[PDB]
Amino acid sequence: NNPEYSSFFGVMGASSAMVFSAMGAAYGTAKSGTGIAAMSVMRPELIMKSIIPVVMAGIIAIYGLVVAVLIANSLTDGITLYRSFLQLGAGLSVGLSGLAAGFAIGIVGDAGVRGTAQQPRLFVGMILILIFAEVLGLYGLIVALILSTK
Amino acid sequence: NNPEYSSFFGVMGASSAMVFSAMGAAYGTAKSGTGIAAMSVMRPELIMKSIIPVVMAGIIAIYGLVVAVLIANSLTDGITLYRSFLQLGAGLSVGLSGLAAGFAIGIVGDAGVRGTAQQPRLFVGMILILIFAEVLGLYGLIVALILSTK
Amino acid sequence: NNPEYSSFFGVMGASSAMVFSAMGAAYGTAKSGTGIAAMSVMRPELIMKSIIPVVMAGIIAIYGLVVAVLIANSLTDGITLYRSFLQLGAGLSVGLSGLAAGFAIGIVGDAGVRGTAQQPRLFVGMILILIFAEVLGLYGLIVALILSTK
Amino acid sequence: NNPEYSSFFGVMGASSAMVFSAMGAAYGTAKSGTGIAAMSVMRPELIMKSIIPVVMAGIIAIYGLVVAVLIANSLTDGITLYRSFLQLGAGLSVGLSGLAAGFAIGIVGDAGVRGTAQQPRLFVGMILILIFAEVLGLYGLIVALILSTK
Amino acid sequence: NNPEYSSFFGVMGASSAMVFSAMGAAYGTAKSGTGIAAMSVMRPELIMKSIIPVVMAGIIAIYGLVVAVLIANSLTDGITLYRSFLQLGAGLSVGLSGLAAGFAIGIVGDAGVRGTAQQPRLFVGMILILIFAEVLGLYGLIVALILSTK
Amino acid sequence: AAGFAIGIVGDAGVRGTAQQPRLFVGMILILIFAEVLGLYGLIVALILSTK
Amino acid sequence: GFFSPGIWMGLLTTLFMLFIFTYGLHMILSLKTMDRFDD
Amino acid sequence: SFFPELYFNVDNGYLEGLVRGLKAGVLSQADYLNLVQCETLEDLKLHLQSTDYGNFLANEASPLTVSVIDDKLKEKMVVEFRHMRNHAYEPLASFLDFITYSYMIDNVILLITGTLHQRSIAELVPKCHPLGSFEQMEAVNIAQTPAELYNAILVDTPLAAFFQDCISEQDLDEMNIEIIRNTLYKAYLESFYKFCTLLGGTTADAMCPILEFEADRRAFIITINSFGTELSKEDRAKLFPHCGRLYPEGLAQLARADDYEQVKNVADYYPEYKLLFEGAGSNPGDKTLEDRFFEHEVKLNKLAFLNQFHFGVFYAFVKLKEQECRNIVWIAECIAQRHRAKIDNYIPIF
Amino acid sequence: TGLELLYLGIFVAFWACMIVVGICYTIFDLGFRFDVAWFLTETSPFMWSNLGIGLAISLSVVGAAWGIYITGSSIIGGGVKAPRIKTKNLVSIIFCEAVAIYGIIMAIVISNMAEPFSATDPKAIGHRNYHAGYSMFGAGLTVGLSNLFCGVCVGIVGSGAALADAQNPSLFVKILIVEIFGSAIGLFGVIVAILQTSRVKMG
Ligand SMILES: CCCCCCCCCCCCCCCCCC(=O)OC[C@H](COP(=O)([O-])OCC[N+](C)(C)C)OC(=O)CCCCCCCCCCCCCCCCC
Ligand SMILES: CCCCCCCCCCCCCCCCCC(=O)OC[C@H](COP(=O)([O-])OCC[N+](C)(C)C)OC(=O)CCCCCCCCCCCCCCCCC
Ligand SMILES: CCCCCCCCCCCCCCCCCC(=O)OC[C@H](COP(=O)([O-])OCC[N+](C)(C)C)OC(=O)CCCCCCCCCCCCCCCCC
Ligand SMILES: CCCCCCCCCCCCCCCCCC(=O)OC[C@H](COP(=O)([O-])OCC[N+](C)(C)C)OC(=O)CCCCCCCCCCCCCCCCC
Ligand SMILES: CCCCCCCCCCCCCCCCCCCC(=O)O[C@H](COC(=O)CCCCCCCCCCCCCC)COP(=O)(O)OCCN
Ligand SMILES: CCCCCCCCCCCCCCCCCCCC(=O)O[C@H](COC(=O)CCCCCCCCCCCCCC)COP(=O)(O)OCCN
Ligand SMILES: CCCCCCCCCCCCCCCCCCCC(=O)O[C@H](COC(=O)CCCCCCCCCCCCCC)COP(=O)(O)OCCN
Ligand SMILES: CC(C)CCC[C@@H](C)[C@H]1CC[C@H]2[C@@H]3CC=C4C[C@@H](O)CC[C@]4(C)[C@H]3CC[C@]12C
Ligand SMILES: CC(C)CCC[C@@H](C)[C@H]1CC[C@H]2[C@@H]3CC=C4C[C@@H](O)CC[C@]4(C)[C@H]3CC[C@]12C
Ligand SMILES: CC(C)CCC[C@@H](C)[C@H]1CC[C@H]2[C@@H]3CC=C4C[C@@H](O)CC[C@]4(C)[C@H]3CC[C@]12C
Ligand SMILES: CC(C)CCC[C@@H](C)[C@H]1CC[C@H]2[C@@H]3CC=C4C[C@@H](O)CC[C@]4(C)[C@H]3CC[C@]12C
Ligand SMILES: CC(C)CCC[C@@H](C)[C@H]1CC[C@H]2[C@@H]3CC=C4C[C@@H](O)CC[C@]4(C)[C@H]3CC[C@]12C
Ligand SMILES: CC(C)CCC[C@@H](C)[C@H]1CC[C@H]2[C@@H]3CC=C4C[C@@H](O)CC[C@]4(C)[C@H]3CC[C@]12C
Ligand SMILES: CC(C)CCC[C@@H](C)[C@H]1CC[C@H]2[C@@H]3CC=C4C[C@@H](O)CC[C@]4(C)[C@H]3CC[C@]12C
Ligand SMILES: CC(C)CCC[C@@H](C)[C@H]1CC[C@H]2[C@@H]3CC=C4C[C@@H](O)CC[C@]4(C)[C@H]3CC[C@]12C
Ligand SMILES: CC(C)CCC[C@@H](C)[C@H]1CC[C@H]2[C@@H]3CC=C4C[C@@H](O)CC[C@]4(C)[C@H]3CC[C@]12C
Repeated sequence: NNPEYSSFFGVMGASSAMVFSAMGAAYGTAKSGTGIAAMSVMRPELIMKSIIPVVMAGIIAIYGLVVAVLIANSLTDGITLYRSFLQLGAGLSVGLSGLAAGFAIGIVGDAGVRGTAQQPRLFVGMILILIFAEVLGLYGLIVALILSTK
Repeated sequence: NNPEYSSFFGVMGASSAMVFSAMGAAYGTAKSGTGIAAMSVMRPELIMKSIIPVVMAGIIAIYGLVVAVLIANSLTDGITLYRSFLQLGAGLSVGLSGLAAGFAIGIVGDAGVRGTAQQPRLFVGMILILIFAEVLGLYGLIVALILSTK
Repeated sequence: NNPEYSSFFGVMGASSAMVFSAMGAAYGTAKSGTGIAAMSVMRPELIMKSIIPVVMAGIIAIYGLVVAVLIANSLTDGITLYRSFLQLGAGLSVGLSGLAAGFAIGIVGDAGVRGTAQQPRLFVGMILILIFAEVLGLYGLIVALILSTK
Repeated sequence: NNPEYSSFFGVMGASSAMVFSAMGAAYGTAKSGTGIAAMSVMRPELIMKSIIPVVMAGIIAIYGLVVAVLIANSLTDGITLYRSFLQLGAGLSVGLSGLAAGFAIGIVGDAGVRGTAQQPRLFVGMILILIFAEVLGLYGLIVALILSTK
Repeated sequence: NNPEYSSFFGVMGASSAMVFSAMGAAYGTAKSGTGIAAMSVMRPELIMKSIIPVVMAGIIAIYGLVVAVLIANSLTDGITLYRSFLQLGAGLSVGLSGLAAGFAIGIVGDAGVRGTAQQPRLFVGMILILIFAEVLGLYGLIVALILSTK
Repeated sequence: AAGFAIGIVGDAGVRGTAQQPRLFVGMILILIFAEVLGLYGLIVALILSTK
Repeated sequence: GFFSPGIWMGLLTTLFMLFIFTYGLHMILSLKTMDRFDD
Repeated sequence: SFFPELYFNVDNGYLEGLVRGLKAGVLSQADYLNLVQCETLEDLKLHLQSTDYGNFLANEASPLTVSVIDDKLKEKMVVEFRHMRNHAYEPLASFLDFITYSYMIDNVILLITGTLHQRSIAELVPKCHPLGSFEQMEAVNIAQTPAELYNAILVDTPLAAFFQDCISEQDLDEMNIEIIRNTLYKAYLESFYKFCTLLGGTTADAMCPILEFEADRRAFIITINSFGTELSKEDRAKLFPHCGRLYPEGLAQLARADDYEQVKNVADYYPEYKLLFEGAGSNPGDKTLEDRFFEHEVKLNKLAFLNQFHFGVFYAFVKLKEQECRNIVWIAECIAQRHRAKIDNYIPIF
Repeated sequence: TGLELLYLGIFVAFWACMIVVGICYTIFDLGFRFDVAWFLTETSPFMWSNLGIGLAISLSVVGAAWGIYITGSSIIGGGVKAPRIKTKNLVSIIFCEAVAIYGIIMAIVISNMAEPFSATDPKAIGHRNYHAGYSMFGAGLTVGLSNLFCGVCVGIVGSGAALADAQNPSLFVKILIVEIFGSAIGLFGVIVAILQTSRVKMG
């Protein structure tokens, strides 16, 4: 009855939600780790306090995993092509929004840890900027849920 | 009656609305965070007063989220090809308008915060220029809402 | 009653699962090896302690191999297009998530070993960041298993 | 009977195995050799020890050759589309995994040889990292054999 | 009987055998002339001896011309696809082989003209390398003569 | 291709002949070798077109 | 159709030749002339 | 990776081989010992004739002098470098020009110093370093006008880019020549590091360490020498190149530094420099900080020869031959002054 | 980076076009038009076979020339101060040219398997001829690309060996082992091409 190519777009949604979120979280983690290593030479005591960027980057991958698992569970043999489009759109939204959020978190956290190596008062501002760069992935997750659950 | 692929462009509209808006907001947040990290070393007491560009980028992302959720709530299985194209156009409009607005916000916020670290009077000018960049995403949202509700 | 090109997507899933995971593991191992070599001239005693990033990249490659063999054993002559697409999605998910995790592990391991030559305390922070980077690939593996064992 | 074009994909599988594993082995040998030759003017007695990464790259070439021979012996003008796809996937897996392992072995071996010129203790660490990079090509061979024999 | 387009591949093979050989010989002539001009300002007596690489580039061009003339004299109205593609293969062989041989001759001659300017003994070594570089294009011509007369 | 060769060779030769007057004949010979490439192109073009 | 068998064969042949010509043109455009001459 | 292996030798392979051959002619430890064992400058020349140097000093007058030997070594290196530059292409040409900017900086400093003191620029020319010769005629026959000279530098000199650090030509008479020189050198080193990074590949990998160490040593020595002077900390911090590994808070701690103990504490955070500062006893009879930094610089320039497909070989060779010429001049000085006790202070190479 | 910008733009545009074209064909139910069977089948086996022979020879020669210039530049540069390089390190050039010799040998072996059909209908052309064209193309790709990579690798290693010999005579004898290992790859490619075209028969 339904087209046989709908499961392809469904799995594309799942794999995108996972892959792009993983790429964003990986970029965030890599940039934040580079910054942490650079800053810890002179200010070792802040090595742990300067790990918030990495946790906030992993939260993006957790968003992507949530959407990917939702899509993978919703997958079945006879999903209408419209449902497959819904799942693909949810996956793309979560994945690419998380990728952008990972870019922002990586840059913000790198700059913030480097600055906090010199100015302790910048930590709260860095945390707020990281929250503002994380709500982007949160919005992507919200849209992905709204599309998938429909 | 309606083609079975009509909802593809609607889901793409929702996904674009969220993704490109998130990309613009993420670029704005990253640039503004780099500027704040650079300035805070010499002028730390201006971090809270300087967080504004990140808030503007967040507002752009909120525009994108509004349009994406509207499209995802107006997306139905029997979606006419005309309405699917309307929703795709609304999504692209808001997404790319927010992307441009986020680029403007990032550049202007970085430059303005760096300058305000040296010239206090530049703060009000920075706010004016940021509002002028924000109204671009506002216009994108206007057009996207018009197209979606049409 | 199924296309004879159906197995193409599943075979590409297995091939991608191995290939992209291997590319990410190769990037991680190569970058971490360059870092270890650079830092070993001055601080030889830290080579074995600092070989951790290579181990983590190898674990990423093992994730890829696990999913690849799972797909290869799930393959069949009359594999429905649905199962073939599921295996393609799982393969892309694991391969590219492992690729992102391998990039993150490469950058973080390079920076971590180079810094730990200078800052001994940074070792544990580097281990935490590497754990997050590995967790990205673990998420990819989880999604790939969910997709490939439906 | 089977399609007239079925053997195309098995042919390309054997070719891809050989070509990409050859690319990886060639890069590994070239990088390691340009490292060894440059180093040996400084530490002439390390040439025979440092030849090892070249041998690992040759082993990558060997894996590619093995899988290519398997495919080229199991490939007939009337092989099912399924078997042709399996051989294409096995070829891609072995070839690209060997490519990644060859790149990793070249980078790691060159860096480690240069460091060993400066730090004799690093030889064992270099061998460990080279084994870890070689195990990637070994994984690729395992998956390729599973696919080609299946 | 035969397709009206069958002669296209043979015509293009002749055109390629001419054009790519001409490009390779032009590169050889240009690089060798650059080397000779750089050298001559100090050693005017070596211009005639050092004009050899230009002559070998001309020989590459001559091989290209020979194969192009053969194919162009073999083209006929009823040229079958078999002959047409044989001539296409011969043209590709000659053209690309002459291209690469001309590149090698140009580079080696530009190096060796300057080298012989400094060290007179290097002239014979430069000639020895150049003859190999030229017989590469000769091998191309040999394969072309095999093919276009298969 | 012959134009590329003639440009490179002639520019280098005319700039180096200001230094060494004896490079004029070498430049002329190299330019002849570059021009015969265009002449070979012309020969093949004639053989084809007037076929 | 958008393509026919003859168009496909011609396009692939012209694509290989375009790759070869692009490689050659790249290596030619990479040619550089000396900016100085020995005293 | 950039894969320079594929295309480096297309343009720069012959020069790579040539410069490596030239480097193979730098005196080894055995040759340095042989030269050290001499008794007179004539015997120094005699022993040196067996090395790659050959008969570079046979023509000159029998009563050899340290000045004559030094000028001949300088002339030989200038000739070799000029030959390489003349045979180099665009990217390597720019690399070698960047190498020469270092001496062009000192030459322009000499020109402005003489002009502000109303001395003929043509008469200042002979004292300039050959590798930084101002062949341009816009900066000649200036009529002893600093404004005209500044315009000439801006219009017809590669230092126009670095002279935008200043604000006007009045800066020439306002700021001290040492501050002008070091600001110019900071700008030049930053631009050189940027160019090497843009080149990327093995060039960046093998060259950025050398420029980074240059920046760090410049920071350390400027701090250690500006302690007793009127050079304020704010104006001193402007002279630290930002290429070094001290850029985050390291240069800041140095700027706040007010004593050699504080400079050493700053250097402690970086082990590579920690060892140099620990070995720099600085008391009579043992290696000084400058000597330790010379040893490290020579080590880095030697490690630059373990990479293959990179331009850093040429900078390393130029610096190593500069060090070798300095070593030979020092040995000649020890021979002439009969101070054989310190004759081992030369930094060996290879 | 103008030319690389042009190549990157062409690549990105082509693959974006391919992505959207595939999405369109799948979604609009026009997949039956994307007849890869018809492509591979109507496309004449002669095209594949002769492209394969041409690649086998041309790419082998390309790698041989690449390596020869890579190593000859270094040989001649080093020999300005130590001319013994020219006499000793010609072995690297010899290997780089043995690559092209393998190329021509495999071109001959592949070309020996060609033969006309006298048919145009795919059912008449048959599995034997279609697979013959495909396998000759694949063998040409294998030999040509393996030879290209082996020649480039041997050239890089030989430039390194020549530079190292310019400074110490007793190093080339030990560094030639890397050249031998790099050479083995061309032999592997030749063996695989021969295996591929072992049971190949056009006619
Ligand atoms: C910029 C660099 C220079 C260019 C280099 C790259 C060139 C790429 C080569 C392009 C040729 C692609 C094949 C064309 C045929 C397939 C078309 C297709 O699928 O549609 C017809 C197919 C099949 O059509 P059909 O079979 O129903 O039509 C009847 C059959 N004919 C026409 C032959 C009689 O599907 C459709 O009908 C879709 C209709 C809409 C068209 C959608 C085309 C996709 C591309 C549109 C957007 C452009 C993408 C680029 C974005 C911007 C740049 C990044
Ligand atoms: C030395 C190499 C130089 C570099 C490479 C450049 C070579 C360019 C050669 C010309 C293009 C050929 C393309 C493939 C078609 C070959 C012909 C063929 O087999 O067709 C027979 C076919 C036979 O038809 P058929 O039987 O296959 O079709 C089926 C039946 N019908 C047609 C009824 C449906 O007919 C044609 O002529 C096909 C049309 C092909 C048109 C291709 C467009 C080419 C555009 C030229 C490039 C752009 C020019 C402008 C440049 C601007 C300035 C830079
Ligand atoms: C950000 C980029 C901007 C977005 C647009 C990108 C350019 C795409 C437009 C290319 C020009 C083609 C216009 C239509 C031409 C007429 C085709 C035709 O006759 O259609 C018949 C085709 C095929 O025939 P059919 O399906 O109508 O007929 C029925 C066929 N059966 C029975 C088999 C089912 O279908 C249509 O009617 C298509 C109508 C809409 C086509 C619009 C273009 C498709 C591509 C849109 C973009 C895809 C990406 C979206 C997400 C992007 C987010 C960044
Ligand atoms: C950039 C790197 C490369 C990857 C992207 C591009 C890959 C493909 C490029 C080549 C050209 C397009 C190929 C497909 C052509 C259409 C084939 C066709 O219609 O048959 C389909 C076939 C058959 O279609 P059918 O209509 O016969 O359906 C079967 C019906 N029965 C069983 C009754 C016969 O089935 C599929 O749907 C196969 C899936 C592949 C087609 C879709 C291509 C996807 C292109 C990439 C976009 C992915 C979407 C998600 C984006 C995010 C990704 C992470
Ligand atoms: C100006 C310069 C000179 C001119 C330019 C020459 C060089 C450029 C040409 C290169 C090719 C570019 C275009 C590629 C198109 C890809 C496929 C398009 C999809 C499509 O609609 O094709 C269908 C057929 O394709 C199929 O059956 C699918 C076959 C796809 C094979 C693609 C292989 C080559 C390109 C990609 C790989 C490149 C690497 C080299 C191999 C059409 O169907 P229809 O309606 O016509 O069908 C009729 C009977 N069903
Ligand atoms: C990025 C935005 C989106 C773009 C999408 C559109 C598609 C891409 C088109 C290019 C878009 C960017 C603009 C680039 C312009 C061309 C490249 C730079 C200029 C140029 O070509 O000139 C020089 C080469 O000479 C020449 O002019 C020779 C070029 C002509 C050769 C034509 C043969 C190639 C045919 C294509 C098929 C081959 C495919 C291969 C994959 C290169 O200058 P430089 O870099 O040395 O100096 C630095 C500055 N130019
Ligand atoms: C996330 C990224 C995207 C990943 C998804 C994969 C994308 C792959 C791109 C290729 C296109 C998608 C593959 C599926 C579509 C295949 C074409 C189906 C259309 C169709 O009905 O064609 C049949 C023939 O196809 C056939 O029998 C063809 C079988 C082979 C199809 C696969 C070949 C793709 C090219 C692989 C090249 C690999 C190169 C490796 C170096 C009909 O034929 P019929 O027998 O019913 O005829 C009846 C005539 N009366
Ligand atoms: C460390 C932090 C990020 C962990 C928090 C993860 C949160 C955001 C995740 C974990 C599990 C998720 C839930 C899992 C399943 C569903 C059911 C679905 O129909 C609506 C969304 C909903 C209710 C998800 C909302 C988001 C969720 C609660
Ligand atoms: C790292 C941790 C703390 C973050 C949260 C991850 C876990 C708890 C998330 C990721 C995927 C999620 C699942 C996604 C989809 C479904 C199907 C739905 O019908 C019920 C909830 C359920 C089963 C979710 C439960 C929570 C879940 C398992
Ligand atoms: C409260 C803020 C911080 C948002 C965090 C929670 C977000 C990510 C999630 C958690 C549970 C989600 C809701 C769960 C179920 C549904 C029903 C569905 O038919 C439409 C979407 C809707 C209404 C979801 C919207 C998004 C949602 C509210
Ligand atoms: C801080 C951020 C999350 C703000 C998000 C924007 C809010 C205000 C927007 C986004 C989507 C919007 C909803 C979209 C659709 C509907 C359904 C309609 O029948 C009543 C209003 C309601 C329920 C809207 C209320 C406002 C809304 C929730
Ligand atoms: C933040 C604000 C200023 C931006 C959005 C502008 C407001 C005023 C615009 C955007 C889209 C508009 C809607 C678009 C379409 C329709 C349908 C029409 O039959 C009645 C008016 C109505 C419902 C419009 C009301 C005004 C509207 C909501
Ligand atoms: C140390 C060696 C074994 C390699 C390391 C990876 C090993 C542990 C991996 C590679 C492939 C994996 C197997 C792949 C497929 C299956 C089928 C599944 O239904 C049960 C698990 C099982 C049997 C896996 C067990 C773990 C496994 C054997
Ligand atoms: C922290 C630990 C548990 C994570 C590492 C182990 C992961 C990879 C394992 C542990 C339990 C596993 C799940 C257990 C059972 C199933 C049911 C099956 O139908 C789909 C896969 C799924 C849903 C598995 C996915 C992978 C999984 C989550
Ligand atoms: C390890 C590499 C270098 C190869 C050297 C060992 C060779 C002889 C071994 C290793 C793996 C082996 C293959 C592993 C799997 C199978 C499937 C089995 O049902 C038949 C034999 C076959 C096809 C084996 C053939 C021989 C083989 C290729
Ligand atoms: C031999 C050395 C290199 C150790 C590495 C193991 C590799 C080369 C080989 C040796 C034995 C092989 C296995 C032997 C038997 C089979 C069964 C067959 O149905 C699928 C392949 C499979 C599962 C092989 C996979 C690859 C394998 C594990």
